[PDB]
Amino acid sequence: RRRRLKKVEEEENAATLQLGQEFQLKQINHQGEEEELIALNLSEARLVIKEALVERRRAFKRSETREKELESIDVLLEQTTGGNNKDLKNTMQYLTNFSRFRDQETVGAVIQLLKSTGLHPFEVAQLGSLACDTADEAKTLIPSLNNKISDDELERILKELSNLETL
Amino acid sequence: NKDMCPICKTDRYLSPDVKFLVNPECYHRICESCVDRIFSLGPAQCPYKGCDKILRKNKFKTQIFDDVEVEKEVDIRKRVFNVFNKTIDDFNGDLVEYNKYLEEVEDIIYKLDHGIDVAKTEEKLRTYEEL
Amino acid sequence: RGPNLNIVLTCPECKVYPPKIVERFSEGDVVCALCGLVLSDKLVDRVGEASNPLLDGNNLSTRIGKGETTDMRFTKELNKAQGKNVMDKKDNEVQAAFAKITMLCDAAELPKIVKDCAKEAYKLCHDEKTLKGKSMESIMAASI
Amino acid sequence: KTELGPLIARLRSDRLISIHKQREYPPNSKSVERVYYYVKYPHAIDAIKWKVHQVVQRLKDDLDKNSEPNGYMCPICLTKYTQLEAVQLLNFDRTEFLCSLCDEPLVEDDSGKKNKEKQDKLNRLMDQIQPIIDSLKKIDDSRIEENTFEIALARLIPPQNQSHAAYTYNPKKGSTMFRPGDSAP
Amino acid sequence: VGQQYSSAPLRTVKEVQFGLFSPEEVRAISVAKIRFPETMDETQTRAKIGGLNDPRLGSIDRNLKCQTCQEGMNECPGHFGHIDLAKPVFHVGFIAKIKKVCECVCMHCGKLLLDEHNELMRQALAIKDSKKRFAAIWTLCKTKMVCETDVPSEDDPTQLVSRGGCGNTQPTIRKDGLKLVGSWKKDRADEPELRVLSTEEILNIFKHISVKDFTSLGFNEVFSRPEWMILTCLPVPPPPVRPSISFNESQRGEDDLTFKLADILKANISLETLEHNGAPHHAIEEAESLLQFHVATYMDNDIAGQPQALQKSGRPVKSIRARLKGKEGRI
Amino acid sequence: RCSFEETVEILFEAGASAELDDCRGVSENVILGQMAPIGTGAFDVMIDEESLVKYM
Amino acid sequence: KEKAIPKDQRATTPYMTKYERARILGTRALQISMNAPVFVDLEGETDPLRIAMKELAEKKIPLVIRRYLPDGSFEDWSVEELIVDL
Amino acid sequence: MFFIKDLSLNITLHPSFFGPRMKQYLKTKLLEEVEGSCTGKFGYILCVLDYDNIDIQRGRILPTDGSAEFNVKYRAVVFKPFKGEVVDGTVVSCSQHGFEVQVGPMKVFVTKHLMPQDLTFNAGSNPPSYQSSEDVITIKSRIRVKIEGCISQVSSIHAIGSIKEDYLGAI
Amino acid sequence: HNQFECKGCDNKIDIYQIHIPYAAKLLFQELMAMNITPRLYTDRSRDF
Ligand SMILES: [Zn+2]
Ligand SMILES: [Zn+2]
Ligand SMILES: [Zn+2]
Ligand SMILES: [Zn+2]
Ligand SMILES: [Zn+2]
Ligand SMILES: [Zn+2]
Repeated sequence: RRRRLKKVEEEENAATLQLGQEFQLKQINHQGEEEELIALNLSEARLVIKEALVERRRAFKRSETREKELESIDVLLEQTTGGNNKDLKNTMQYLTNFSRFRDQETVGAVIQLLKSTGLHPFEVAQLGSLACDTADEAKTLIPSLNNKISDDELERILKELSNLETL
Repeated sequence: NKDMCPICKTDRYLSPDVKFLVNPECYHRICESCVDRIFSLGPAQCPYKGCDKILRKNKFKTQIFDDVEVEKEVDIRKRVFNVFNKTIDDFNGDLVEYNKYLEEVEDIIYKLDHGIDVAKTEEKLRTYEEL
Repeated sequence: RGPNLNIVLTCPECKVYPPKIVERFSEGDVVCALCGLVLSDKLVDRVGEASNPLLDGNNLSTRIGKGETTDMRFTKELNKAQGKNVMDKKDNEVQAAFAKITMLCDAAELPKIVKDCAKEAYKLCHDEKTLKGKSMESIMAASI
Repeated sequence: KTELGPLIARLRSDRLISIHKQREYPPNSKSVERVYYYVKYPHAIDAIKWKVHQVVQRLKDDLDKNSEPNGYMCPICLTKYTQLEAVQLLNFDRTEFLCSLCDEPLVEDDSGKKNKEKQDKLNRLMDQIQPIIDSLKKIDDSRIEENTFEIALARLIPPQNQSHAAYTYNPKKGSTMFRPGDSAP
Repeated sequence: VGQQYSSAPLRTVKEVQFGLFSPEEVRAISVAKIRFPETMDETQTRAKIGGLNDPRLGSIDRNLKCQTCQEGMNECPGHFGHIDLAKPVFHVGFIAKIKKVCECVCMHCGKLLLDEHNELMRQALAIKDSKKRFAAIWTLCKTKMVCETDVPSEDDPTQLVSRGGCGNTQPTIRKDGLKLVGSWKKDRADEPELRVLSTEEILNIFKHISVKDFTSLGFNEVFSRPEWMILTCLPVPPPPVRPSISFNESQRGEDDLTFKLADILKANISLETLEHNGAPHHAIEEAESLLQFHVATYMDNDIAGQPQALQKSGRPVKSIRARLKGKEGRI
Repeated sequence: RCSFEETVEILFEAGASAELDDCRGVSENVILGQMAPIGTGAFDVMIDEESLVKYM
Repeated sequence: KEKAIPKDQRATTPYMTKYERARILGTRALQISMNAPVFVDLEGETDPLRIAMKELAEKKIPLVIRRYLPDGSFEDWSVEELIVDL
Repeated sequence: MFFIKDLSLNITLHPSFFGPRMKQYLKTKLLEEVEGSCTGKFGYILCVLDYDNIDIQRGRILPTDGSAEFNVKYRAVVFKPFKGEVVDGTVVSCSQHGFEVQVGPMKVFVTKHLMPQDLTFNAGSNPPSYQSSEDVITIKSRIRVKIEGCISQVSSIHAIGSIKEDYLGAI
Repeated sequence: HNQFECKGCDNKIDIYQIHIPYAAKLLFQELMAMNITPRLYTDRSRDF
């Protein structure tokens, strides 16, 4: 490491896919191994968070419709989380009310679908998080997609995503 | 209206990097700086005297031809050909029918270009894209 | 017509307003007299110069003089350059008037308070439209 | 002299006029360092071009800035707060923006209606400054040679019959001394 | 009571990197610009805005808050101001270094007088440690009185290899007071020409020196450049550095640093007004010399051969160097 | 070095040369008000969880 | 972690130094005074320093000394395994 | 956006927890000091992944404090906003200055200047709401907001979004 | 308000707090006035 002073840094902006310095595409994990930036859509984040919560509950104990899921999530959260969990409660409620894929089968299908285009993790997460009906809507809501994927492929991918929607 | 943006009057001499873009909605010349400043937040009315047609930043493109009339005609031709697209084999080699079809397509393009029957022509395009 | 920038010491526990405050200078503390809670600690009690903001107002200036080693050329040139200042010229008239007042009072064997009051009166009454055509001798004598 | 002072000083700062000091030895009087004023066309043209570009750029940047949202101001401490900086100071009731130093409601900033005024100013300025642009185009088309005291003396029209100043350039022999900005290509 | 809790991580100082402020860094760091040589307004009730004791620079009173951080006297560390000098001035503590660098580099193009084409200069440049490398380079270069546009090639002395130069004869630089005076030696046909090397000229020459050129001399491209040894923006220390003492609290006393800063501001304003209109070169030179002397005494009031700044009481003015040195100093 | 003599000259030279000080010295740690690496400070005291678990 | 010398090749003295003993006793006394769990039976004691001395005598101080070397490397020595003979 | 990030923290343990079960106290402190917290560098730290395998490094006793500083490496799910990114949320508060949409653990404030001209503020209706010919925006409404600006503090994040662009606003 | 800012560097999440003598702070400020930049860093840049 050499000397360091004021340097010009590219302002963070999703349009240019410049996520900053701590959210680069190429990350290093705690074991020193190289990895790609893990970006999760709303449904994937919901499932991962709930998996971690159930694992935590199992550890401590050892040693459907939107309303029912919301009630179960709230009670499990309060039981298996400590104080100052207002943000986590709001996050769980928002994820449950804004998710489009409920089960691991649907989420895995979405992943195996959207990993074909080879877009940025942020872009694929945006496509899996925002419900778009037309390629123009997707283009306007995700400016970075411009000049990266053709309207034909985008239309087919969006159609399949809408096809495999829950309920 | 020779080498400067009519809105901001940015001369190429003082801005050698200035690049002018065009919008198919009204085909009015405008510089990238004006486009960014006026349409970054969202759609807005065209910044021209006598033009009140809204346009989006994403629709801007680079002018190919130096003649605005020919650019308009060619763009409308592209839009038409994206719908009326047939080959000689489509009529089993019937040159008379193919020629009549080409004449009809040219007449439609002319009508769109000169605004003869905009409503009827657009409805016909919409129907034929379905069929 | 400006930011408050005021600090008021009050005891959070007592809540009494105004509070009874004791300044323990020896212990360097400010303590609530009722409950004993300390409100502020590490209170503070030649490197500078003193001035009277009644006869000179706000005017900070420094002289130039010889040192343990110095060349007369630099002192002379620097004093010459310092003399040719436009902003300081205006107050130099008041300073010269003060000097003449001091000389007159000292030759009159008057107490220090007399000459201080004379200088204050001269400063207060100077730079006004009414006293523009009168001799400086008359002005100084009236002030004295 | 006092009136001439500001004019010469401003023109020298803008580099529309160059200065040249030299020692002159009259045959029957004490020598005196006389000051001559002339125009160095390349430097003057460069200064004019840069200033015109800077003025136009300043107006364009002002237009771009004005196109941005207004902001907020504090009447008491007279502090400006951007929209982003003000969004983090709102009260718990989510009703009004409160200042940090004063804890007082903020007031919306001005410049909302000047959007057209700045564009009008730019439109006026370009039309008024049109001649300079054309002259600069012709100058760029041509090539100009830098002027010097001696070169300018070749076109001299004597001001007075018996002017005390000796309008001659007699450089010292074998003088290797070089002064800043005293040489030309 | 103690100081208020902070959310920033608590760490221990492990390294100290010294350097010189750039004018851009001074302007960026500064929270306010000081343009009035006064301390209080006409009412003597609150500090004048833009004056020496601007409230934005901090507070030295137990009753007032800082207009910048809104913290008390026991928590505000002090915030720096700045004064934009009318003309660049030398740093009193770097005059000798500036003179050595001037003798080492050309005064018309900023290129080292001796390149890697000389064996002695190669040996000098081969020294690892910056201080002794600079000493050797200065010893070799100070005797070169010409830029040597063309130099013999290292393969053989038959042909000459061209190097970037100007062919201008270098001057002999001498230190007269707080000024640098250069003497150019004439040709056969006779006394040498003499003139004062303006601070602006030296600043331009130093700014024309290349990164490698001054890295060889020992200056750091990132933390210390030769151009930064000349002051264009003077930082103004906050009131905590120069507190206003009180004897009976009915009479107000100001620090010697405050007095000197007021003198600097007055001299700068005088020079600006002069050079703005008229002000023949003689008057401009006198004003520039006054400003340089005031800055030099503000940073160090004990300069050999120069007059000392004296207050009305007649005692020498206490400078920052005086505060730092001695058995009773900061260290 | 400035703590002994020629304080201001040494500091100016350090600033000009962009010197880096590693704060390995007692004088540096004294100026910065941190525990110098001398005597009781020449080592770091860390907690032993392996022994904590076995101390009951 | 190339700066951590493995336990099999430690070359420092196996005897606790006076400075190490002083710092260990002071740190343990501070922890005890701040209501830390004591792992040694007390036959009646109120001085944290005396309690720490008892803990050191019985080798019940859960602290490890990280001895530093001039090159930046270090060796970890447990108080239990460090001989107290001074 | 939601990301899985590998983070490191410095936890301080009081001497009162230097018992045979200090690791459990460290894990509890992590769950009480990280979960639900906001950092400018990594966003809102929502959940800690792999709660059974947090990497706890050797602790260092502070010189004078007497506490133990442990370097704890863990993997957590963090929500980091970015300007130019489109999100969906629910309006929680409305006022003349604009409405505040709740997106996960964050709140995006929509200024009036960043709203379409047709939308206007109306305090007559209870609760106060914005009414336009095509749609009405009020509390509990679903709004698609494009983040226009973000200001990140060491322990705070605030964002401003817009709904003027096409295909934004009420969902 | 739990806010930090270093104007000039345009950063708000890279601040550290250190405990030093007020005399040391005064010395550093005096050097800053004298145009010397004592920069305190909490991490090492060169190996022993
Ligand atoms: Zn334009
Ligand atoms: Zn138009
Ligand atoms: Zn009380
Ligand atoms: Zn305010
Ligand atoms: Zn402050
Ligand atoms: Zn040269």
